[PDB]
Amino acid sequence: VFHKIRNEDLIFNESLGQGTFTKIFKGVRREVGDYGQLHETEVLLKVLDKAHRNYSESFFEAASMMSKLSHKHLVLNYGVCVCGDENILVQEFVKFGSLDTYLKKNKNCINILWKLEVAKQLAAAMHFLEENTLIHGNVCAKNILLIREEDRKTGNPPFIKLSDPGISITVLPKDILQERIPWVPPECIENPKNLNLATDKWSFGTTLWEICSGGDKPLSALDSERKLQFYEDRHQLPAPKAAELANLINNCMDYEPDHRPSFRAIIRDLNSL
Ligand SMILES: O=C1CC(c2ccccc2)=Nc2c(-c3ccccc3)c(C(F)(F)F)nn21
Repeated sequence: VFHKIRNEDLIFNESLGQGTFTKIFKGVRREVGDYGQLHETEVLLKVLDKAHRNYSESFFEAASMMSKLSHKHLVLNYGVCVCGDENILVQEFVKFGSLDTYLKKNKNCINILWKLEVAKQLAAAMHFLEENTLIHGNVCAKNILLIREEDRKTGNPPFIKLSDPGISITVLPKDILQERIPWVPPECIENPKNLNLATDKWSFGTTLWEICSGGDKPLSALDSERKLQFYEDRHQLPAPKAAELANLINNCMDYEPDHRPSFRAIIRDLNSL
């Protein structure tokens, strides 16, 4: 599928952070757009670490999956650039960046109706993926991007998009999956081949907890061994102090995967608030 983009049409600018075996940059893509018009377009650039180029297949598959669907709550993929040892994904630049950092910076002016709207949008995206039997596999607030802020004065809601999952937990080292507790569900800790649609219901619950906790990271105080034992003892997350969504979080984070609710049922629960 992927449009091949020339290295010379890509400029790398500021470093924005990192993902698993990747570095993330803002950049600019020079392109011919619709009517033959030349454009300099802001792009989000993800670079697979040279030392991990043996994961390149899973790195690109994560984006290819998303790019074969179109949906207003999914980030657009523009193409790839493979410059010898560099494996580069080129994607839409989303103005206000990651939800997790946005929640922390603005936690004092984000109320329950803003959280509810964002949860509803995320659920709409996940229902779309579920209807298409497409597993995401890394739903978390870091991977949700805010394209538009709420505008009180015009009643405009915030608007979010979900980015691609990155390299799959089916191929990642077990130590990384343990650090990713409690977004990674207990059955995938047992066996990463247990990755299924029910995975995304668990992770959606962890992500709602983030949205409700002002950007805190659940269980961050626990090292990997205690995270593993958290699953062994079958604990649940503490209610967010803003507890309106606590019941939904706990229903999604069901240790029995087959009992986790459909995204249709999840949306019905959200709309009754
Ligand atoms: O489009 C954007 C825009 C963006 C951004 C960052 C800082 C200020 C304004 C926007 N930050 C990101 C990330 C990102 C995620 C985790 C750590 C660092 C950056 C992603 C990604 F695709 F990687 F999810 N897209 N994105």
